[PDB]
Amino acid sequence: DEVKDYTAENEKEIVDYLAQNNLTAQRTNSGLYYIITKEGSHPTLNSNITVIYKGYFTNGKVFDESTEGVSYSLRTLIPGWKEGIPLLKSGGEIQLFVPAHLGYGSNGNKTVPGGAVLIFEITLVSVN
Amino acid sequence: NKYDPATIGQAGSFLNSNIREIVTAKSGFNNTNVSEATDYSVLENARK
Amino acid sequence: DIPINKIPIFGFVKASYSYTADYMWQRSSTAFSEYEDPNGTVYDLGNTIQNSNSNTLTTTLNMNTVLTSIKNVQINYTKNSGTVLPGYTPSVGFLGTSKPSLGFVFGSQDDVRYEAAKRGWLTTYQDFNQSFTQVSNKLLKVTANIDLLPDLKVDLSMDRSYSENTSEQYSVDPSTNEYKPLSPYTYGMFSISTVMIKTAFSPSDETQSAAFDDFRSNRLIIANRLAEGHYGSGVAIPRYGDANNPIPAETDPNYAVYTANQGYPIGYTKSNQAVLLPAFLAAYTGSDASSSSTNIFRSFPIPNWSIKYNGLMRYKYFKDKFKRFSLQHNYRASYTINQFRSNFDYNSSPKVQDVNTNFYNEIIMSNVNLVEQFSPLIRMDFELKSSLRVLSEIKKDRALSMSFDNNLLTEVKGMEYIIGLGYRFKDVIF
Repeated sequence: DEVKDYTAENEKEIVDYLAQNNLTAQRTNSGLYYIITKEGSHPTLNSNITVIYKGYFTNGKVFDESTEGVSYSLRTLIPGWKEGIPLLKSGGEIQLFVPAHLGYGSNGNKTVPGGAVLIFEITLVSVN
Repeated sequence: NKYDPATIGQAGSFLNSNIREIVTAKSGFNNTNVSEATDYSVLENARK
Repeated sequence: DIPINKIPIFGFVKASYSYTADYMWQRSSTAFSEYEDPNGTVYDLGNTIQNSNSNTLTTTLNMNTVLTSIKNVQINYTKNSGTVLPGYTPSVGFLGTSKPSLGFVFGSQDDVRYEAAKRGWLTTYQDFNQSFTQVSNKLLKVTANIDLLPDLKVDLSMDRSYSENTSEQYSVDPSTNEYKPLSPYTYGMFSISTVMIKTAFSPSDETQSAAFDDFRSNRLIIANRLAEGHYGSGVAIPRYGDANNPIPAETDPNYAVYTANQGYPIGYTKSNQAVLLPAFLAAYTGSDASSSSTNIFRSFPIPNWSIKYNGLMRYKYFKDKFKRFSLQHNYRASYTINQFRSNFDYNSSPKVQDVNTNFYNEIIMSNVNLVEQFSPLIRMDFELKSSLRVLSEIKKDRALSMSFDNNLLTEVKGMEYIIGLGYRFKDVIF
């Protein structure tokens, strides 16, 4: 096996990005960084959500997007979303700085390399 | 529609988890007037 | 014929190369080439161009002229390929064409889509429903002959088959004339010679099977290896019974799944194809699941053997009432995937777990087949000097079929004992 540790590299890259762009992000104990731009008027682990998210790398290149609302179960998503989405309500906006171990892992997939830091700009439009 | 298997029993689905079982197939519907050969049919060892 | 025999170091190779190429251009009906959309715009939906390849390589590679036992190494390599490109607007000349590329006309299989779109000779219709298609086929048939002992004939065989079809719709961006693939997908078949003789003689009935018990236990080892690959050892691997992933309430939809695989890593349950395909292969090839391959495909075919031993004629049997004695043993095992395909669920979206909480697999299959055949396991063909000929043989076969639709293992086992006696009573008087 060729297991790879990315936690330290991802953390350093995230803090470097948060330094280059003037942003202050709260950090969770799992290594996820989030900024709450706005909230609403809390999705649970078993709850359907609709989002207008946008996802890109540290270089700004977009790997996944949804300009219109897309409905998700939130128990089938990447762990970073699983801990970030329940932080706000309908109409809220959050920015995630998911590390690799909370994203697509040390292997990644097609269009996302292993050990990659993901930035998500998510708007929660409904918690139906 | 509300028969989406991906949303079985979420918030406003017309199906509960009982839909997954042959024995409780009828009880797996949330809507009322459902008949065993009109709205659905069941097979146990269906062959692909 | 590759006259490599000219060099007096490679005078044993008998190589032979065959290349066949096919090209076809087909005019579309004017219903396509002059399509008028409801807005009244006239679109040229283009023609269809096609390609083919039939690469063939045969080598005899006479190993003659401690490893001198090898005599002949026959290698057959066939590779077929083809491309279908719809929406190709330009026409052909009287004597032919080279417009896409000179290589394409002679079956290059090198990409021409992006160049064709850039040159502006793909259709401009933005709802084109025809698909760019590519097919590929590889067949490898290595064969050898060993002569370890003077009266010991050994034949070795290696096979590997791989087919692959790709299909995508497309459009061309009105600006920049850039080729845009749309929903590409793949399907194919794979076969390869394997060896699983290590479990061929373990008892296996309705009450016990050591190989199946190994299959059951290999699931957690494989899941741990896959999870270490995914969660790269920098964090504690999340498990279905831990603090962060508690067993839900009995009314929760996922209570039973969480209970069933309590210590397994989150995206790799007992029912994940990625978990139990390598667990199955490790268990039935006799390999250690801690180091066995977690890959779906195999690169190196494992040789199968056919052994013939006429060596007992020289011990004492010349005048020991035996006028003939031979032993024969053949083994043949294959690992087959009848149909694999790409998975549209394996995408760039944040949704990474399916309804069973398994991670999505890039390549999915419904079944994998392990087939083993001793034909014969042992064949004893001997004739006594009293004209009593005996032809006894034992056949044995296993047909493990793992279904990922129902996660059931279907096992077909067979045994055949054949005894053929021949005698001739001489001069019987009526």
